[PDB]
Amino acid sequence: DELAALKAQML
Amino acid sequence: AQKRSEKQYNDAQNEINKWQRNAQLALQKGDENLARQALERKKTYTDTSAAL
Repeated sequence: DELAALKAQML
Repeated sequence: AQKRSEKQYNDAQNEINKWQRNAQLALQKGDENLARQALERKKTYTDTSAAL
């Protein structure tokens, strides 16, 4: 989940 | 009773949609906590929806 969140955060 | 369950199911679906909107907002915000909360909520709701 954290990895997925990081990608979202990049926006 | 069937109608009531459908309404409850609809509410759960609506909640997921609301969470999705929040997730979109979270990405722009860049806050890790908001994004994490939405994902966790969506997963439990989906399981609940399946049970429903």
